[PDB]
Amino acid sequence: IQRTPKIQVYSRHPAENGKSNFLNCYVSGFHPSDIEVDLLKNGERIEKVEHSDLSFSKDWSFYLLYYTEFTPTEKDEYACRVNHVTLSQPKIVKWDRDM
Amino acid sequence: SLYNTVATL
Amino acid sequence: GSHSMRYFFTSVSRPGRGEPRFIAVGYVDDTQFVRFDSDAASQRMEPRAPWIEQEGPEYWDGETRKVKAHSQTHRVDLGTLRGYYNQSEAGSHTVQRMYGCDVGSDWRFLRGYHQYAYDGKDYIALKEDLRSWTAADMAAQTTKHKWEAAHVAEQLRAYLEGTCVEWLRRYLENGKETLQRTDAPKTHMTHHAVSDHEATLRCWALSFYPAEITLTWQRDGEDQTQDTELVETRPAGDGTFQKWAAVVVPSGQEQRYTCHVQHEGLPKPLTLRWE
Repeated sequence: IQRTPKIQVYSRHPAENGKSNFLNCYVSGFHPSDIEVDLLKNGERIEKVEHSDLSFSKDWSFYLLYYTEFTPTEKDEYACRVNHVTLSQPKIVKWDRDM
Repeated sequence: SLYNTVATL
Repeated sequence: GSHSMRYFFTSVSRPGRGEPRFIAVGYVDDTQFVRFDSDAASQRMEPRAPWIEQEGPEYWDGETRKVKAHSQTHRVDLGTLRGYYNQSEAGSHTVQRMYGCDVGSDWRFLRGYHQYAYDGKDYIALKEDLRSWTAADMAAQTTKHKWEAAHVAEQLRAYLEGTCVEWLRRYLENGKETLQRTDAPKTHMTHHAVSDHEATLRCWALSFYPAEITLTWQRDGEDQTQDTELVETRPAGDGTFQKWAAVVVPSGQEQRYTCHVQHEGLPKPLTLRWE
């Protein structure tokens, strides 16, 4: 069976311009495990991105946390780009400080 | 600590 | 305060070339403490929590040897399952396995588990009594007949009720500074006007551990689910978790709404109300 990923983009700590933080993209509920996840900065892919080790929930669907150290500003825009077999085209979720 | 013997399907 | 130890294993076949991708992770409650990735350079079980580094060479050599044996079993399984389901050798498939034990509040064995999935669906699982098997279909039925004749349940029961519990207790003591500590959620509420007559109240629960938690909204003392939204609990990345629940309310009526937070780290549930 196949299952589409749920996506959440958020920072580890309250967003504060000029204050060092971590940008997270949490993908869960998907199957199979092969997935492509990129964090973007003003539309461009961030290279220094790491992710947690593959794990899964009670229902067998997978979850992964991709994260990168970043410093939010008023102008810079951040987002998570996700591509999976279940998706016709790469999905993009913009980071919202209040969520 | 992991289990010792793993039986195959 | 009950606790658990669990191991998760995922194997993905790669028909194009080579062996399956194998990834294993070990957890105590919601804390990962080990991992093995067939794609990594060490080819060894590796630590992922400070308190497991205390273990000596014999520990890591034994765990590494055993986890490699697990990958080979999964490699074999992927082939066996391909046949059972009469599938092409060209497509990629997935076998997952999860097993472990819980200790109750009395620190004694409470329950054990050992389940298996193929392509994301239950395949075969050890029942709660740890003596019988649940087979999802006829492929799993053949496996069940084979495991009954080889008395696989008896061997697992011994591990789950003994070894598993013994090591879980050992890990709990060694990492007690974090494993036996609850981190109460840090909570606050934000207010966002969505229109001249409506506003959104978002109730935040941050940096808590374990992950289990409940956030509920009430209006004039009674639960409200309509016009609300609660996101799935997510990892902060530093070992703790986050969650929030929001409700849209008529501007000026914010005071009628209260957010209720229940978490093991709280002597009593917290109640938040907007300024």
